[PDB]
Amino acid sequence: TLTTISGHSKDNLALLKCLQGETKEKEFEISNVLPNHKMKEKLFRENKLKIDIDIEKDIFNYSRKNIQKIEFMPVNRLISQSEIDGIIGTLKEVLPTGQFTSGPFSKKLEEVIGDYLNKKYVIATSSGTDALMVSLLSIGIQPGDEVIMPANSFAATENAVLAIGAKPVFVDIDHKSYCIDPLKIEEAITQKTKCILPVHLYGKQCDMKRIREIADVYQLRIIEDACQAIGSSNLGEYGDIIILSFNPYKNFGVCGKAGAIVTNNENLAIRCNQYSYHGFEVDKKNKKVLDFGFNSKIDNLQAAIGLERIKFLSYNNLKRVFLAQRYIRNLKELEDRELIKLPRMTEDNVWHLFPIRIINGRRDEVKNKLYQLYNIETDIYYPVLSHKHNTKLVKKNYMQDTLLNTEQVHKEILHLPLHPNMLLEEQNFVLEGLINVNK
Amino acid sequence: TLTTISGHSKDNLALLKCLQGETKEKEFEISNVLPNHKMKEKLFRENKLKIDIDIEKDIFNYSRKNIQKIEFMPVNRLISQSEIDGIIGTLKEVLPTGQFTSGPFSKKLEEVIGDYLNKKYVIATSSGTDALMVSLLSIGIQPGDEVIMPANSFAATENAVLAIGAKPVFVDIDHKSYCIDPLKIEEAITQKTKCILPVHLYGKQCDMKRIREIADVYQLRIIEDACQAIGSSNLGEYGDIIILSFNPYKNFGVCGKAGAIVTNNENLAIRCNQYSYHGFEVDKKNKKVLDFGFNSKIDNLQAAIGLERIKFLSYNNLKRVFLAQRYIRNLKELEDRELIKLPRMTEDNVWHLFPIRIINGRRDEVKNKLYQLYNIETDIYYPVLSHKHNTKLVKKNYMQDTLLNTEQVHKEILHLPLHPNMLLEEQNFVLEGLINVNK
Amino acid sequence: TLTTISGHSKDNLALLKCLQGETKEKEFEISNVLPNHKMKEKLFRENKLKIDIDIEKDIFNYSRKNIQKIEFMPVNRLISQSEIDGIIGTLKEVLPTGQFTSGPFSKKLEEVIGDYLNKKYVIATSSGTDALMVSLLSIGIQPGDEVIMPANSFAATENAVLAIGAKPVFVDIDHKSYCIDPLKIEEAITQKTKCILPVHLYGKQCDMKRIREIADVYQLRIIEDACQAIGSSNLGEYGDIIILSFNPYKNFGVCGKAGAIVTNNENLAIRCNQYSYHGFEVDKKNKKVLDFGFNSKIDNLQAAIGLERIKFLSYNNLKRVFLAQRYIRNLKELEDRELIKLPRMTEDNVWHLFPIRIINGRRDEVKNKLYQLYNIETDIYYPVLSHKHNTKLVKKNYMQDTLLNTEQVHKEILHLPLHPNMLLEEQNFVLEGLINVNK
Amino acid sequence: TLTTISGHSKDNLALLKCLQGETKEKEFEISNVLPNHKMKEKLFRENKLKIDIDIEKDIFNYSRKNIQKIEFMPVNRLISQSEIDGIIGTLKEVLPTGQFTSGPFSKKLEEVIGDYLNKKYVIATSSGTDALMVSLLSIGIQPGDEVIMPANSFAATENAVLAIGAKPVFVDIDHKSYCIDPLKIEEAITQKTKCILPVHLYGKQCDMKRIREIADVYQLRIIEDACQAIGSSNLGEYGDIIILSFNPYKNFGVCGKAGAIVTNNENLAIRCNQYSYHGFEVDKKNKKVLDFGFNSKIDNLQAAIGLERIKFLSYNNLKRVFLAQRYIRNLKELEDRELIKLPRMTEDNVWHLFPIRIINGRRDEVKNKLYQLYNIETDIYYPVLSHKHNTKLVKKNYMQDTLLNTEQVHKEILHLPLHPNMLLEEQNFVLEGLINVNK
Ligand SMILES: Cc1ncc(COP(=O)(O)O)c(/C=N/[C@@H]2[C@@H](O)[C@@H](O)O[C@H](COP(=O)(O)O)[C@H]2O)c1O
Ligand SMILES: Cc1ncc(COP(=O)(O)O)c(/C=N/[C@@H]2[C@@H](O)[C@@H](O)O[C@H](COP(=O)(O)O)[C@H]2O)c1O
Ligand SMILES: Cc1ncc(COP(=O)(O)O)c(/C=N/[C@@H]2[C@@H](O)[C@@H](O)O[C@H](COP(=O)(O)O)[C@H]2O)c1O
Ligand SMILES: Cc1ncc(COP(=O)(O)O)c(/C=N/[C@@H]2[C@@H](O)[C@@H](O)O[C@H](COP(=O)(O)O)[C@H]2O)c1O
Ligand code: NA
Ligand code: NA
Repeated sequence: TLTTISGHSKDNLALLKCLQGETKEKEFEISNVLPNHKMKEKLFRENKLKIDIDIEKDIFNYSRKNIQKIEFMPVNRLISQSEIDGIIGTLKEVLPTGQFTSGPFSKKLEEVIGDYLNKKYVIATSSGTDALMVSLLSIGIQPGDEVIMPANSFAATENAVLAIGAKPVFVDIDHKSYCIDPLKIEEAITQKTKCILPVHLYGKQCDMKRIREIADVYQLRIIEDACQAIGSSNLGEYGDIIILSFNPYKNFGVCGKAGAIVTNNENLAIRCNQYSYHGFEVDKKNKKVLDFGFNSKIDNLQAAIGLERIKFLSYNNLKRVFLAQRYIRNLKELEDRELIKLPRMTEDNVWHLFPIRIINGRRDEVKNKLYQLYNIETDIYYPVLSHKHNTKLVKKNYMQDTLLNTEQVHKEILHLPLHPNMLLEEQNFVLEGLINVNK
Repeated sequence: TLTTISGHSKDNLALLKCLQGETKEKEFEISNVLPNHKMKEKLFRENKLKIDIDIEKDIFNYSRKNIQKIEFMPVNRLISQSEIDGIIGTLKEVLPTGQFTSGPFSKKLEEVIGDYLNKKYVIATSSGTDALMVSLLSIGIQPGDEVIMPANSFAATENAVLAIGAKPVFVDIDHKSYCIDPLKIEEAITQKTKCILPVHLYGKQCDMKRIREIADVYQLRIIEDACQAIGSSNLGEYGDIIILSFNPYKNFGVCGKAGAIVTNNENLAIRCNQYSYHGFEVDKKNKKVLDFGFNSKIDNLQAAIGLERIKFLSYNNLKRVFLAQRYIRNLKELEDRELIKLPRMTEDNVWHLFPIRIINGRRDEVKNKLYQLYNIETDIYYPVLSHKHNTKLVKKNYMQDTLLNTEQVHKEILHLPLHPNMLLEEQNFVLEGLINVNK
Repeated sequence: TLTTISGHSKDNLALLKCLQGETKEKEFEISNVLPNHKMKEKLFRENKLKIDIDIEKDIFNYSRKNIQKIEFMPVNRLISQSEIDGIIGTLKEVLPTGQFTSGPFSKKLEEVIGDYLNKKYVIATSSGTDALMVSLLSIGIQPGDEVIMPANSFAATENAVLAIGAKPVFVDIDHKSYCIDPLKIEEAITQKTKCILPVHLYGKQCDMKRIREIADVYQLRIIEDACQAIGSSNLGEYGDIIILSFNPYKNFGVCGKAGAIVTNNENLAIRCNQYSYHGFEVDKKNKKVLDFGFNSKIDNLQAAIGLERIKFLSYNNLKRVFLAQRYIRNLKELEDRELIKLPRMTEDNVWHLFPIRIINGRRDEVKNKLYQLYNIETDIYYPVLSHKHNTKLVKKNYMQDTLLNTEQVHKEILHLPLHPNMLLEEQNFVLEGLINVNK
Repeated sequence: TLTTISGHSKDNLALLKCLQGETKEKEFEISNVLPNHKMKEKLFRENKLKIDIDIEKDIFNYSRKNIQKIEFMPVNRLISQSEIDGIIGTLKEVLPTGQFTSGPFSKKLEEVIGDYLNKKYVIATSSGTDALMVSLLSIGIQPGDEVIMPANSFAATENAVLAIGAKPVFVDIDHKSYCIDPLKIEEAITQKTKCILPVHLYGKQCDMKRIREIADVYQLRIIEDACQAIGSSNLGEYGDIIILSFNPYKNFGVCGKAGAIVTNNENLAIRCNQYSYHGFEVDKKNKKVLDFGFNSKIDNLQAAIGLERIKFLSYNNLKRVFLAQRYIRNLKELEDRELIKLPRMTEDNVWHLFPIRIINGRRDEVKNKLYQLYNIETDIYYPVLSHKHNTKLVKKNYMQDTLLNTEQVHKEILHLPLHPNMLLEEQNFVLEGLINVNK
């Protein structure tokens, strides 16, 4: 039996189970899309999987290194020499052209992203925040319009709504995935609601079928904040517009800020294109057709960088899945003792961030001791809920919000270091620290 | 007498006069600031002016090259090999740090810009448009507030006002500089005015002393749109906030989008710093103190590129001034014949764009024949005035606006090719075509 | 314990042992001297050793590249693109100065070399041969004086002695290191002896403590030919003068001919400076104080090139040690079988060349079959001993010389390809041919 | 009548007389040899002399510049940006080859030089000094042999003879050209004399006819020191070997040290080739056929530089002749008043240095006042005669030497700044100082 690896999360998990022998029924080929470039070079020979693949030594370079300390996300580790070499070579081609803002590599990256997402229209933007603001204006959001969203995302999700004058309406998360609870959304719908803005937090997709069911009944749009979820299988099937970020810390990043708007909806795509560049008619600069717009297309220079770095996407995502499975398998004893709750392996998760829950009040102690006693940095994404910031807006509009689940989970969440060029020895050091602090 | 070349417009003009023998007892030294680095290596030795400089042959590489056509702004010509080699060098240093968005080059570029503008506080941003939006919010603009501005700037100026819900109030330009007429500002002030937004159009400064007199009487803020005017002597002396753009077409540009907010006002600088980065407290990521903000700081990668390219700013500004003077001197007869109006040489102008006025209704014919008969591209920055776009906003709010001078000048203006890597042979081709089409 | 990497032989061996995990709980910082520039960039982060270094994959770029032949020293492989980019950068600074022979980079390189060798005085010369000629004059060599030296060096060593009219007196090598046998020196001393000229052949130091013991008894000077040994720890400790070569094939080279004279002795340094420039008093051009001299200082241009290329010296020397250790370890079975003798790993060797001995008279067969059958070039440095040339000098003076060890070793020696930009795949191709030809 | 400009001194004088209108009946073409490249590009169109040549403005960029001070030979002025651009261009092709000592550009430069000199054999060397020493060894000079030479050359001439153990025998110069008096040579021949070493001092050729007549009678070689005289018509007609220097201050220089041996004598040329590289058989490295040799071939990198710089030779020599004529015409009055003696214009002089004689004891006064009062540097090439250095050799061997005309001339000689990129305003400043100090 034969699977063609598409570069997305489902097939990465299927390949991993093959690499580990949890399966032997299956043979693999790999498609020639750009996000598969590195995986194909590293793990395949003549479109056949190499026979002698040692995940520990060949993919993670395991060599019994002695570790002294763990930073959560050392940004030098997120880019490889291979990537740098490719970036320098492409920039030697782009720089003499003098096209750094407008240019032909933006269109190419838009097409690559459009193929990878199976979506007809892509507008590459100067950031995921800008993509979200432009997308909200394209569906007609006016000041005072309400947008339903969770309260545990990065500040950008709420800020894009606020920047255009609209009003966040917070809904509680579910009990299993850190995502907006579909069963709480309907009761928060008012005559002012226009949009549901679910977040695929930490790289895990929301239950989009149920959210679409509700949005159709209420004739609401869905804009999906997928800034942490590139590569997740079937991303965007039910959404009107899907928002990506290509910030450098994302699973796929450029070398600066960038993002994208993705849709099948031609009218919405056209309005996005106009809003993202000053309100001008597309291809008629200086001639406004919308009342205003932003200076929010991607830079040609970053698009060219991104066409190099996206070559590593499926492979780095495969490394993330392996790391996550290792945390799950090696921390299971702490969950069986009912000290922590672990994520479960699912076929949609791309493991941008790896959350655990430390229960019965111990989270701060565990995080503090990991750092002070074992020199392990862990982090909390994010440290303040949307309805709890020290702001005039919160004091004026959000003091009556209670989000029971979100608030309880927030007292328990802790993120563990997980990034694709981490060493297995580094993960072992984290694993030993977590076990030892819970003894 | 001994003068230090500071890298700004006044000293560049004095240097040009000395190179050309219009002043005699003049020694020069060159200040060792980054924007002078190229001028110091090309024209100075032992901190004195080289004796053997020939402007036409050494600065413009005149060779009697044969020219067959002229493009207005071929973007490959705006960056030199020397700049490219330096940009590859600094990319090799920045890329392995993995610092692409936040980073240390952003702070250094802010310090360089603060030194060159003699201002205490600089927030480097993701574009000049973003700089303008943030600055407007920093002075307290709320939806419905009015901003007094001209109607002949690039769309970005009005768009920044509109995107935060404010209302442009358009005032006519003066009769001599394409800038907002100070004598028409006061009658446009209402209870809703919060800011005057003069634009230093084409590289020429507005009459800021008069505008400040009015602003002080009405206790109004001034935000100066200086996106075209970097290098202009005494820029900002009377402004609360100055906006710069480092778009690649500007007199100084990076290799993508960027800009800056410059101020001596610490309160405004702090608010700018918070609104440019999600409303977070300064250095307190994910902890909001303002109600929202944007994702609008410069990319560290672009700051590094800008620290390399700004080395060319004073030298490129000097080449622009010489080109401008050459147009003025060689087209004098067409003005004496009352066919065109020429700019005047002034100490503040950095000649981002070179406007002439074709009078007696001939502008369209001169533009079209220059291209179709003489193979010379000219342009009109900008083709539609702010109150004349076919937008809902204009149809609803601006149909009674009459800006007599702006509208009359708009029928006569034409921009001639002017960019610092032009050949004098290319400028000669322009000049001959302008003379011939006006026989 | 913390060790500062100095960039010399001994600390490179300690660093390689740490990287390979032959020591534990060694931490490293790196000295900020110019010869360590590349090693600091590539291997350290915040003045600590990077945790994620994989020698084969990151330092040698191993990719299982297919190899079909091996050349011994392809000169295009001795210089990297990084070096070229830096050389072009510094040529852009030096060329407009017009300073190409005399100039300030020569001084800077003399200071760098003096700091690296821990010596007070450095005269940078036009070649190592010139450095040795000048040095011999500086210690007072007159025509007819004898200089004790080995017979297995490059011809330059004997040529410098002969060019000033002095007489080589050849002494046999020891049985373990290719270097002059200290126990054979005293018997060759006559009333004419003025200098002992040991050669640190192939990168390995001679036994300088014992040679100094003899020299002191007989009031002899020692000039050390260290032209192959830059970076060897404690070089020069017992020598009056040390000679270096910066020819492009050395462990550190420029892009042309250059070398240096290094000494703590101010009298000799002054006389070297005088003889290396026409016999002129120091800084007194055209005014002789010595009877004559040569035109033998370094070119300023080569000195500037040297300041760029030397940045790679410690890293390239580290790579050479790894390559040497891999030959020793992978060829051990052939020494066990009594087919070959291998060098030992020692803290002083910088591995400019990698000698083995092929015993039982098989050297010529193995060399020829490695080439003809296996497409591997090896070489013999040097093919003719000093007393065995068909020259009038040899036929008149050296026909009674018997140098038993030198002659026997000369029948067995064979150099294997070894240069820092070799691939490990290329070294594997050499290893396989050597194993195979000795089946 | 039609002349084809060959690039040598005679045709340059002819061409100068045409550019000035002192000849009417003469048409010019120019040959396509490398030393004519810049003159052909600058002054010709389709192998015809440009109609419109203004020597002052087109060749000297005369622009009524205001001069403050004169340095005798500022080395930054000896290289043009055109040359620098070409040098960077050729090194971008040379550096990746890794051929920096041995290489193919050396052979090309030898071929260009042999054609320019009309000689069959050229050995490009690491300096002129090295060329001279190798040449003397090639004709069989042994320690104690005598070499007849003048006492007023650069120290290299005598040093090369001394360095190999031979004995300079000084002969007085003539009354008209600073060159060895042929009428005083024969009286200095002893049974030890082996060679006459005339020097083409300051760019002026010695009377080689009468010298060759003497050498034939006595079976002596002639080695001509032409290190200052490249471009001189009919150079080397009568000499066995002609020495060149390509030092960067010469009329043609590289960017470092280099020179050449030029001969028609194949036996000498072969011996020179061997002595210049360690005594090895040609194309048989490491196999000595001579007793010793040097490391004295040109660097391939310098040969590549020289192929770019020699493009400017004929044009720069033309500039020198104009400057020299201009000094002669404008100082004529001082010679008429019997205060100075001036050179006369001749067809062989390439004007490397411009000598005058200040008579009646005033030379020191004029030199000192020119510098103290007028900030004009002049110089004396050379400050000490060969038999007057305070060296042990002079005390032992040359105290009896009296060279009447040399010594008298030496009391009178002063050199005036002359280099091709000098400005005519600079030369005017020198002229004015010279007149004003002599009234
Ligand atoms: C769910 C979601 N929606 C929307 C967005 C907005 O996506 P941009 O507008 O493309 O960032 C984000 C972005 N999040 C990261 C953030 O997690 C942190 O690492 O900090 C970086 C910023 O860190 P630096 O400023 O140091 O790059 C942010 O990019 C996001 O995560
Ligand atoms: C007065 C003023 N205020 C404000 C602004 C806004 O400054 P950013 O936000 O930094 O651009 C500008 C910018 N203007 C140029 C525009 O002239 C044209 O060339 O088009 C480019 C855009 O061309 P590309 O998209 O091809 O870069 C613009 O950058 C400006 O000129
Ligand atoms: C021990 C000793 N002392 C003294 C010397 C003299 O050091 P320079 O005078 O600096 O070379 C040397 C030099 N040796 C090399 C030689 O090994 C060979 O590769 O050939 C090149 C010559 O090769 P090319 O001419 O192709 O560069 C020589 O540089 C030397 O090795
Ligand atoms: C007649 C004659 N023979 C022979 C020679 C020997 O020619 P190389 O061996 O090629 O120089 C020379 C050279 N002379 C100059 C000297 O004039 C002065 O400018 O000083 C420079 C040195 O100045 P720098 O060291 O600063 O380069 C010397 O090169 C020479 O002139
Ligand atoms: Na933006
Ligand atoms: Na030499």
